[PDB]
Amino acid sequence: ETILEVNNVPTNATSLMERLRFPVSAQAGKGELCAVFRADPGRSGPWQSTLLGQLCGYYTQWSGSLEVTFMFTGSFMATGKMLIAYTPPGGPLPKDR
Amino acid sequence: HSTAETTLDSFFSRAGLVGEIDLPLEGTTNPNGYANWDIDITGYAQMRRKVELFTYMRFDAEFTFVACTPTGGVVPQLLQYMFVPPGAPKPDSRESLAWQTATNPSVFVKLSDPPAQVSVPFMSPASAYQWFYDGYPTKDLEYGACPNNMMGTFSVRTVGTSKSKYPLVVRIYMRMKHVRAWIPRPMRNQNYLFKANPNYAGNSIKPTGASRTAITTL
Amino acid sequence: SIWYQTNYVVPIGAPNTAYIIALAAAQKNFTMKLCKDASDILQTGT
Amino acid sequence: SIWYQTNYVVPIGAPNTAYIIALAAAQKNFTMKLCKDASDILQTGT
Amino acid sequence: VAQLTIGNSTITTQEAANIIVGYGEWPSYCSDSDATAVDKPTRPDVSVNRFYTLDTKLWEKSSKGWYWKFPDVLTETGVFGQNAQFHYLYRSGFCIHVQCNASKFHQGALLVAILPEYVIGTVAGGTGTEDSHPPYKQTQPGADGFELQHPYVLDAGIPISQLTVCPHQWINLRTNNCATIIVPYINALPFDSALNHCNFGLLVVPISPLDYDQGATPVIPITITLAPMCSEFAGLR
Amino acid sequence: VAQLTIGNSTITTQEAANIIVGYGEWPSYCSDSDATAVDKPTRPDVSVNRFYTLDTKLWEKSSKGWYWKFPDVLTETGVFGQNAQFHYLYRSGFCIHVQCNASKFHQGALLVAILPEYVIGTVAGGTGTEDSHPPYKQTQPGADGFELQHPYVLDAGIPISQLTVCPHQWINLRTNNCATIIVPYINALPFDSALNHCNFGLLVVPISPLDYDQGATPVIPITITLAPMCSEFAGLR
Amino acid sequence: VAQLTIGNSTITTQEAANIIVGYGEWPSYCSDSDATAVDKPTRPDVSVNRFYTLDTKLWEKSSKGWYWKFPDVLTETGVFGQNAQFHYLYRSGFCIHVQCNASKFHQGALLVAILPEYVIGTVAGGTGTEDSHPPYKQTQPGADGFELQHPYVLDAGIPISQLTVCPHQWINLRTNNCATIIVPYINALPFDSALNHCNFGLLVVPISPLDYDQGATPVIPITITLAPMCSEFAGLR
Repeated sequence: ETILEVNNVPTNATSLMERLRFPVSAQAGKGELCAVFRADPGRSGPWQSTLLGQLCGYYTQWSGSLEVTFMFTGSFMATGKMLIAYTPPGGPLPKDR
Repeated sequence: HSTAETTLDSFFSRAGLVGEIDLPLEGTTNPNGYANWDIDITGYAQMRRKVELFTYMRFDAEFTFVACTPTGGVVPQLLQYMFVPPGAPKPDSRESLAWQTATNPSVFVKLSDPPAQVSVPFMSPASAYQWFYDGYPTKDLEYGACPNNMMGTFSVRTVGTSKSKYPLVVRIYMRMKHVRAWIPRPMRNQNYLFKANPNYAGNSIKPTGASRTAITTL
Repeated sequence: SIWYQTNYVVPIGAPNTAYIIALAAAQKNFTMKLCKDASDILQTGT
Repeated sequence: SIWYQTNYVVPIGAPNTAYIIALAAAQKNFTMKLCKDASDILQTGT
Repeated sequence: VAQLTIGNSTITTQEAANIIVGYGEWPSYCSDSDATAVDKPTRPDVSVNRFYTLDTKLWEKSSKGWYWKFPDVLTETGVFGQNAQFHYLYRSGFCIHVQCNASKFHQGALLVAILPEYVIGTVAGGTGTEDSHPPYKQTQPGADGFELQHPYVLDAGIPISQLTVCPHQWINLRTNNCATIIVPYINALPFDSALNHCNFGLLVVPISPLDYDQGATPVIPITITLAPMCSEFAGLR
Repeated sequence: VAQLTIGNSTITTQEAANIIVGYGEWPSYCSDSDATAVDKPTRPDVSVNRFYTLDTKLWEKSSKGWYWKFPDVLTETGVFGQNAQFHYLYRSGFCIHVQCNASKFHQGALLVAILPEYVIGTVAGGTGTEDSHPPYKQTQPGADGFELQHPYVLDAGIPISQLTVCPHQWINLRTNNCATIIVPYINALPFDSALNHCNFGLLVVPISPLDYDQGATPVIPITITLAPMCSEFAGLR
Repeated sequence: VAQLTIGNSTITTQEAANIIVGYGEWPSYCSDSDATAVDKPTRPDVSVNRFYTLDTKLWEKSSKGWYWKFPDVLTETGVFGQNAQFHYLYRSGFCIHVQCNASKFHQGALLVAILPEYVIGTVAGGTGTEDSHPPYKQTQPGADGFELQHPYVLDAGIPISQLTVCPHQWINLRTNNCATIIVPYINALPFDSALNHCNFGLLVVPISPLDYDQGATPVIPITITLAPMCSEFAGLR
C-alpha cells in the first residue's frame, strides 16, 4: 500500500504535502460529494504517487484487482458516516448520493 | 498473464547503449586515436531511475561493441578494446606500457567481424553494489560516494603504431544478467542534478505527477 | 466517489475539520505485460 | 514524545479540537525495595 | 490492498471488508421452470460479467442524497446495456460496491441501501393537488442517478428513519468507506422486462452531514462500482 | 498497562500492541564467518542491551518531520556510545519504539519508517547549481535528530508518497500512539564501521497535520525509545 | 439491537457490550450464617428484581460530574423503596448500567465508577475552618443524584486521577456509550442498615469535556438504569 494522492490539486511548491490527504468537515452537509477519482493505476492522475502507478509506467499493459484503503485521521471524538462508492466502467459518476 | 515479465531479470535484461567512444581523424575529442571509458551503467538514461529502485544489487554484464564510421560505414581497420580491472592503472598515451600488461584483458577484432562481446563478472569486493551509502568511506566532501562499486574500465583504440586511416565511432552496449535486488526504496520523483549524489532543485520541487482542478471534479 | 452520508459530528473541544489519507495497492492477481522505459526523469551529466 | 504525523482532520459539523487522556501503570515485572514514609500530607490535630 | 479482477476491468478495492448479502441469498440462475419452458434462456457470461464504474458523484456539505434504478442504470452504458436493449425477458442478480475517498480530517456517514420496487412521488404539484406521476427522469435516472428532494420521506412518504429494514450498509467516514451489497433478483415474476420495470432502487443518503474544518477538499467523491451476477435473457430483437 | 524492564531502565509502555518486524527478520548475531575469521568478536550483552530514551521531540501544527541516523544517533549518549567509539568493526540489529502522549481531543497521523542507507541531499545551493554534499549535521544528526526541509521528497528527491515500501508503522492519534519496528542489520558487509557509515535512517513524518481546537496543549511530545538487539564489535582502540 | 426484559420493565439496551464485574464477584445471597441465625431473611425476588430507570441527567459542556449513593438512591422510588423502608437489616448486590444517547458529531469521555463508603466533605466553611459535616443532601442525594463541586478531589480530598482503582468503566463517545458495572455487596457486616449507612457511591465524571460544533443538541442525556441483584431483608416494621 502506498499513499494515493487523491487530493492532487495543490501544485504550489510548499503544499505538495497536502496532496497526500483530502479533508472532511462541518461545512459539508449530508449528501455532499466529498471527492472522486478513477481506477487508473497506469494513466496520469492521483495514482502516479503510488509505487504501483510508477511501476505500471515501466510496463505497456496490465490487469488485476485493486485495493484502496481509507484512513480517518480526525479527532477521536469525531463521528459520522461517509459513503464510498465504486461505479464500474461506463456508468458516469452518480448524479447525487 | 504469466508473471514472468515482472521478474527482476526480465526487468533488467536487454542490451542497452551505455557508451559511445569517438575517434575522429582530426579534431578536439580523443586526439590520440584512443579513449578510456569507465564502466558506468548509467550510460543508459532511464537506467538510473530503475536500478535506484533498490538499495543493493548484484549482477553480471555482457558488453557488446558496435563500431563503425560516423557515416555508419564498415572499414578494414583493426581495433583493440582493453579492460582495466578496477585496481590496475589505465593507459595515458597511445602506447603506455598499459596496453601491454596481460592482467589487462584485451580483445582484438576488425570492423569487418561482427560486434565483439564479453562478460564482466560481479566485480565489487562487497556482497553487492549499493546505490546508496549513508556515510563516509573511513578538505573535500566524500559523502554518499561508495568506493567499491567500480566495475572497471574499457580502453578502446585503433591497433597499430600509427593513427587510424578513417574516423571511428565505437558504441558500447551492455545487458546485465542474473540480477538480485534488495531493500526496495521510493521511486525517484525529482529530476537528477549530478551523477554523484541525489541532490535536487531546492525550490523547483514539482509534484510526483500531474495535478487537477478540484478534488471533486474528475 | 466518496460522499458525506451524515454531516461531520464533533463535540465542543475538538477540531471541527479532519483529513483522510488514501492508500492504494494492487491485489494478488495483478499482471504486467510488455516493457516500456518511459521515464521523464533522466540521468544528466553533471 | 507524541508528534502530529498528519494534521487534525474533521468534517464540517464536528469539533475542530479534541483531547487525549493518558493512562499509565507498571507492568507485571515491577519491583520496589526499601521503605520511605516521605509524605507531605500529614495528620493535623483538629 | 488487493485488487479484484473479474473482466477487462480491474478495481483496486480493499482486500475483503464486510459485505451485506441481500435478504440472505446469492443471486443464481434458475432451476428448470420459468416464463419460458420451450425457450432455453442464454446466460451472458461473456462481457455481461465485468466491472462497471459509474461516474463518481460528489458529496457536498449539502447533498440531499442520490438514487439509481436497476436494471435501468446500466441498460445505458455497457454491453449489459446491449443485452437489456435487444432482449425481451430478463432476470439478473447484482452486487453493488460503493467506495468513498476521503481523509481522516473529514467526517460523515452514508446509509447505503437497496429498496425493491422503489416508486417515486414528486411534490404532486406543489402543496398536494395534482396526480402528476413523476417524470421519466425520476422513474429511470440513467447511469448518473438522481437526487432526493425530500430525503426524510425518501420521495415516497416513507420515513428514512426506517430504511435500514432493507438490505443496507453504513459508511461512517471515521470508520470505513467502502460498503458492499449483493442483491438477488427480487420480483413477483421469474422473467420480467429489463427496460420498463425497475426491479429496485439503490439509495445512498448522508445521514450524518459531510463536514471538514475549512481548507480540506470540500467534495468527497463517492464511487459506485457494480457487477451483474447471473445475467439471463430470452428472445432477441 | 505493563512496563517492560530490560536493563537499568524501565519504560512503562503499553502491554503489547502491534510491532512491525523489519523485512521479516529478527536481528541475530552471526553464524561463524565474517570480516574477521581469526578474530572472535565480543558481543556486548552487558550495558549495551538496555533502554535508551532520546530527548522527546515536540510536534507542532507545523512540524515538517524528523529523522535520525543509525548507528550514529547513539554513538553519542550511552555505553553503546562507548563501544561504537572505541571499536573498529560493528554489526548490530535494533528495535525502535516511538510513543505519542496526546489526548482524545487532538488529532493527527505520523508515518514512522526505517530507510536503509538514507542519503540526504540539501537544496544543492538554492535553485540547483552547487555540488554541496549536505553538512556533517545532516549526515549524522546525533541523538537529537534533524528536521526535514522538503518532507514531500524526503530530502532526497524520493516521494514520501511511497515511503511505506519500507519497514513502517502508522501512528494515527485517534487510533493509537505507540508504534514499534524491529530493525535487522542491513548492510552489504558483515561487519561495517559504526562511526562513518550509517546503516540506515529512521524517519517520522506528520502525514496528517497535528491539530486541536484552541486551548489544548499545542505541542504533543513524541518519545523515541530504542534497544540495541545483538550488538557486535571487533578490535578495541 | 436486543432488549433485555427482567420485570415489568423493558430496556432496549445493546445486545451485550462489555460489563465490568465489580471486584470480580457476582452478587449472591448468603451461605447460612449472619447477623441473624434464628431469623431466616426473606429474599425479595418479586418486584424487588426489575429494572429501575433514574431520571436522565443532562450533560453540558460544563457538567462537573454527578454521584449517587446506594442503597439510598432507590429507597425512594420503587417497591425496593418499600422494602428498604419497612425493613431493619439489609444486604443486596447490584448492577448499574449507564447509557449515553449522542451523535457521531459530539465528543467526550465519562469515567463511571463505584466507590465503597463514599464519604463526602464540603468546603469545610469556605477556606477550611468549620467542622461542618456535609448536609443531608450530600450524604443521601435521593434518586436524582448530586453534583461534584470539586471534581478533581472527588469532594473528599482524594484525586480523581486515581479513581480507576475502583470498579470502573469508561464511556468515550467516539467509541461507545453504554457501560455496565455489577456491584457485589461490600460491607464489614453481613447485614447492615439500608437507610442510614450507604454501602457505596456511584460516580460519573466527564474526564474529557463534552463538546459539539455549534448547532448540535448541546445536552447529551445520560440514562442510568439499575437492577437489584439478590435483595435480602430481615424483620419488618
